[PDB]
Amino acid sequence: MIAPLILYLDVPFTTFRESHAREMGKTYPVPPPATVYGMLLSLVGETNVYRHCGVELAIAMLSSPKKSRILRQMRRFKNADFSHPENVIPCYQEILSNLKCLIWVRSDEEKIQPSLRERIQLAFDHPELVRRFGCLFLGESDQLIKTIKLAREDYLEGVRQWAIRDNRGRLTLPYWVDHVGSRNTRFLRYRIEEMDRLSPPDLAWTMVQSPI
Amino acid sequence: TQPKISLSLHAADTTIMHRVGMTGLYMTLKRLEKQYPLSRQRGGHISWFLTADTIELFWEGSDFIALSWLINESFQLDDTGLIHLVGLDNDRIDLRQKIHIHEGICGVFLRLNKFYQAGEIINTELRFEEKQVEYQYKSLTWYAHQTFAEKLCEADTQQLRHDYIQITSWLYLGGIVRHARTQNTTKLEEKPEYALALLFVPVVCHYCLLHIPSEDLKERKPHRYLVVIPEIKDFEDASQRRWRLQQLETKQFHVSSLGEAGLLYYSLDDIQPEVAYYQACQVWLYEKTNKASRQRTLMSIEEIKIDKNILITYQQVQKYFKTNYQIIKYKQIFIKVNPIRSLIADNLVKGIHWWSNFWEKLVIEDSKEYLFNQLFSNREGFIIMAENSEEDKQYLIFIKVFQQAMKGNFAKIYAKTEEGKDPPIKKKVERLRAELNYCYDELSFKEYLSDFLVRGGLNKYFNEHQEEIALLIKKSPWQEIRIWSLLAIASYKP
Amino acid sequence: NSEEDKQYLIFIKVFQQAMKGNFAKIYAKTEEGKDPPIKKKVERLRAELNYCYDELSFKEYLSDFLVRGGLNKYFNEHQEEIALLIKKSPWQEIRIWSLLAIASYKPKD
Amino acid sequence: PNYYLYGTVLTRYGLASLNHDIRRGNKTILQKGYWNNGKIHSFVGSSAIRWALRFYLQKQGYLVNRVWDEEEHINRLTSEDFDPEKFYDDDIFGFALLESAETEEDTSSTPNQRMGALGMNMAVSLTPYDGAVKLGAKSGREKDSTSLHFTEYHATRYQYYFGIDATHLKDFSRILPMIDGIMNLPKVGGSSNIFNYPFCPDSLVFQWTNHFASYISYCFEYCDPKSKEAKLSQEFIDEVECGQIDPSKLWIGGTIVKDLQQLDNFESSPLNKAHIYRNRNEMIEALKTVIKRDLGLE
Amino acid sequence: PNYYLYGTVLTRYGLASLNHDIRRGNKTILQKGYWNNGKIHSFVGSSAIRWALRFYLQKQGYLVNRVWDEEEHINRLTSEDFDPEKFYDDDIFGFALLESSTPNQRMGALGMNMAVSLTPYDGAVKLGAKSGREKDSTSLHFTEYHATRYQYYFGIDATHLKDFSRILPMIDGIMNLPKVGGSSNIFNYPFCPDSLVFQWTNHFASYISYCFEYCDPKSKEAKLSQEFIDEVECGQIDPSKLWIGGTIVKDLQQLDNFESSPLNKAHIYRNRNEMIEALKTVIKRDLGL
Repeated sequence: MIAPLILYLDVPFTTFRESHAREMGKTYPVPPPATVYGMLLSLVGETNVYRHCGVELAIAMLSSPKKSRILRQMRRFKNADFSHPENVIPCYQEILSNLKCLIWVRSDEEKIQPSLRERIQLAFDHPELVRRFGCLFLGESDQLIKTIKLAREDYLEGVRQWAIRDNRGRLTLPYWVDHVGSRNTRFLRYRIEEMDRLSPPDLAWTMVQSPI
Repeated sequence: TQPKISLSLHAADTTIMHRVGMTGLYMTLKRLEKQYPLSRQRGGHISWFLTADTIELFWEGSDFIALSWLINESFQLDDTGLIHLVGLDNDRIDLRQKIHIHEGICGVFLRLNKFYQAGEIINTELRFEEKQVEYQYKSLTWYAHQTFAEKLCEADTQQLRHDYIQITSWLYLGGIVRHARTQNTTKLEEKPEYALALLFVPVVCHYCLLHIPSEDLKERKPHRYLVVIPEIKDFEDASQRRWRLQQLETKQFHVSSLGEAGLLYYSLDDIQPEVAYYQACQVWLYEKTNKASRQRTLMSIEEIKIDKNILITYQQVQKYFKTNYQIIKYKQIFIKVNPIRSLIADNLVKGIHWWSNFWEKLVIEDSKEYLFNQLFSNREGFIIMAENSEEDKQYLIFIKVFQQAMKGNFAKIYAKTEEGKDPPIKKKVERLRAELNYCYDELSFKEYLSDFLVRGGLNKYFNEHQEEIALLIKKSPWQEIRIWSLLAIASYKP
Repeated sequence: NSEEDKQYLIFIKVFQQAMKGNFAKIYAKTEEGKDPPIKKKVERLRAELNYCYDELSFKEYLSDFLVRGGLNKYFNEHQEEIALLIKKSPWQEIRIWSLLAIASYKPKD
Repeated sequence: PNYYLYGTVLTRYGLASLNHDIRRGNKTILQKGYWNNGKIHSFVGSSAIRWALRFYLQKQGYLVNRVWDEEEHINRLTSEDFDPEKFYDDDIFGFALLESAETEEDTSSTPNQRMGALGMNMAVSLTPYDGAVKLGAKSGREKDSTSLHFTEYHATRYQYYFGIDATHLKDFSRILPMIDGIMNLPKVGGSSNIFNYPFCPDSLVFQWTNHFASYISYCFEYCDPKSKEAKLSQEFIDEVECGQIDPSKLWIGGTIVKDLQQLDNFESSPLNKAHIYRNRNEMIEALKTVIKRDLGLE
Repeated sequence: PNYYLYGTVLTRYGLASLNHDIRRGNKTILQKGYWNNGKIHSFVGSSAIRWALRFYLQKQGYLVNRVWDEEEHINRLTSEDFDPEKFYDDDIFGFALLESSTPNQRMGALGMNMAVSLTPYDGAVKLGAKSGREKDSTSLHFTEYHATRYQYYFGIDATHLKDFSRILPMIDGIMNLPKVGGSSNIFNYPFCPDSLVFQWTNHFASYISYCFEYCDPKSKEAKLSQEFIDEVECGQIDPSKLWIGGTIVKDLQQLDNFESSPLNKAHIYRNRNEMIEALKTVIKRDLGL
């Protein structure tokens, strides 16, 4: 079977807000599979979210990022008048600094050709043939990606912090996100086990599927 | 038969709040089973099967009747109007701690009058040290936890809903509707069983009061609330931990550091040498944005992971450092917290040295030697912490050198000043602290410290450790040396 | 230990030996009485070191004191290193090192 | 063919108290967080720089939907229905409507939203933050409260990273005013009364390329706190030498040009074939000529 | 158009104690912190210079909302409602009414930065003691002083002014600054400018902030920084918008190849009054006064 694609990520700042963290901007320690899937769709310029259902992603943390809080005068739709003072609320947002990680992309379970792995490989092969809009980012639109590149299993040849699907794990990362409410959001429990093991273990793979 | 509601810690779709809610439901079910041994006594013949990590509920007839019975028995109100959670052993807990828990729940979960109907302001005067202090709390007549059973079941068929239930911030902390103009749609939705778990959440979580040291305790009473939400490893373990935490005095729940609060949740835990101890919890800070704020707002969430060493160090700190003072004025119990304990607990939580931020938090931010005077009261705790330090004995050698130098410097003037003219240790120590505060960079501080060491006369400790202490002074940052000089002043034995 | 640390320790030992020589000279000159003072000598040395106000005066005093010390075997073994350290380093740091050597001094039993 | 303009810009050295955090007693806390090597650096939010660019566009004609009322210190909307084809503000910075939050698709038909063509990371201090505060006692014998305040400041340089998808712009010619605003940035929100900190760049590494990725986000760093030399990062030079980041697509200007030229072997280094101008105006003119040629703005 | 007046102004050499912070015990500590290349410099707050400008406006007879009583040492407001249209101080420095029709705040045309000592702080202190053998707890004390020149950076948004003609009194006050809050009884430090680098341009960018440097770490030399000179040479700073006046003019004129440098064609005046007159003529022509 074709070897899974490997991407090296380096984002100076990230915000993977929690699904239930609406009063305060609490962030996940590791990018959720849904956020990575959306980033890959943006990278290949695919607006439809159901197009690449079935792709499996594995995330390996190259280092533990530090969590910091920043104040922000975030806006909201509370009053009909745009200039009303009620539309601006001060709230904290937790960010992660100097995030480096390796992303494994495996597209065996996709039923629509070309697969996401092939699309990413073709986009990296001929960047001038990619038809997309906006700037690539991970998390919030202002959090641009510093380095995204094709890498091998030993890009830093160091020790890797894998995200393992453990039913007793701490983190509850979503692989599908409902941006309106929380009905269609689907969750999975993960843990961060320290293990170089260059290649992802079997439990480190998460398949992105529709909530149906 | 087939359980109508099944809850497990192993479910992949649960978060920390969901697991805390299942733990609270487990505790409430244990207490109810003790209260109602026979299932026929319970309304709707509701029965449960509780395991280490699973909860299953069986009942007969209409779901609404059984759920209403369970919820009404779980959340109650006594004659005085306080929140009566049968999950907690309310006989064992005293009136003051019950009032504390009720106020914490009303200020954190029931922030909004839309979810509680308030009664009269009940005033009670309980005597304490031959003084009757009047506690004044807002009694309640109803809260949404009591009647959420209607929201759990369908209006017409009176059966458990088969769809998601839209919840609000009173159920899930932080589950705010960001855009008020989209109140119908942009609302967090949960399954009915997880809604029941979120209903039972408040039983397990514990509430601590945060004291800001910049403002004087007398000049303003505390209002910031800290919610300690533990990470559940087992229903029995967390239940035992909460029922053990029921032992703590109300004055211990006032902290100045989240670390303290967090560690305080696990302070009573027994450490087993053969078992690898590991616990985690989250501390949520609720604070009014402005003075005229109607309700508290979630400001920060801090995750605390504690191991065996951290728990042992915090237990030693609690045992040896001064406890919280209970200053009692007119109809008000002002609980004076220990800043040293809070700072050490925060430093332990952050994984840094226990003396990391002693200077700018003890001398710089001290108004009238209020924090400075507590150093000589916590001298014994300082000595214990230095002696039982996990590493860095070279700086303890430096402590000995500086204490010898201080002895020499003080003895010079004390020999110069005759009886009656001899000033107390307080004035000389204050002058030394001011001179240490004078230093602004490495050169000035090292010059002053070296001159002080020379003026201290012969220093045997320096002589025995010439190379080590010399290298330590030359290489170490001057701020760390100043902090260690401060805590050597604190632990100075005349 | 880095080379800077080694030179710093050698300078401390040099200053301690110089103080040994000066105090032996005082002992020989002041044999009369119950015992020549020792604490007073240290106070005198501290006062004279603190008297220095600029680089030239302090280095003149330091060289004078070092020579008055005597043989100073640690200076015998390290001409170039210690000489360059004295010539180059700021006089305030050298005063700090000298006072540290004063504090860490053991009188001969 | 997509065309992106990425750029890392370094600001001049000066005393800054720009963004600030929630106050604590008399202290107005500068907002800060962890960065390289775990040290704490003072931050400037991305929304601050976006607001500065918005105000620059408003200040020089350039019809904008989101007009900032200077008298009332409030933001006003000229048209409730955002029109990116007419307003520079909506075209560049994007917008979000009420219906955008209660639906999953981007249409509801007029567009429900627009991702801004410009995205900028938050500005961070090139030097780790050390606790520095200022006294604020107000004149007068009547010493009541609201006096003796403390303001945290930071005397370093700030660097931030931005990226614009020029193709995503409704009007391709709108990128030139945005570049002019980036160089002629009026003021990033802060205590300009007490700490006037000009945010005009003094060192740039721009990249006009069709690649979706640019590994030049934060190329300025010297660390060694309480200093302002601000050398180019070693990893950026290493990545330039490796083969990625085509030097012909790089545009370097400012005071860093002198340091780059003073380096040995620079005449044979792969960094030499990059567009390097000491004068920022000359480099910007050449880059805008290239941009107009590539985008067909001529 | 949108015109801004940016300027870096250097003060004379003298002994200064204008920036005492919270005192530590006996000795009065002057405000200081880290600066260029890691050495500690003494800072004079920009609020001091703003207060000095306000006092200049009050003394010169201009209509000022906040009147300062010299005999009472208190501040009084002529009108409780701030009116930037009528009062010079409200128009220039802005206001912010924070208490439970007219706007409640103003951004203020004048923007100033903190004054920084050109020379790093050595650590000089001065002992003071009350005369008399009857000595008590308040008998002797220490005060920190600094022998240096202070430089500060300011910026004016001329278009932001409610009345455009009010910029000229601000320039006059900058060149005729009254006492800047300090210890005038024992450390009388005149804050009048002795070296200016002004920029009157319609572009928002300024490259003249803190453009003065020292030749020796402990000396009264005050040479122009090499970065500013290089930015003039490369053409970043338009010489026609540069205004250099004061004692730095002599050092600039003694520079080699000065007649061929682009710095030559800048407005350079040894006399600061002539430079101010020319700059004010240019400003009046540009603003249509």
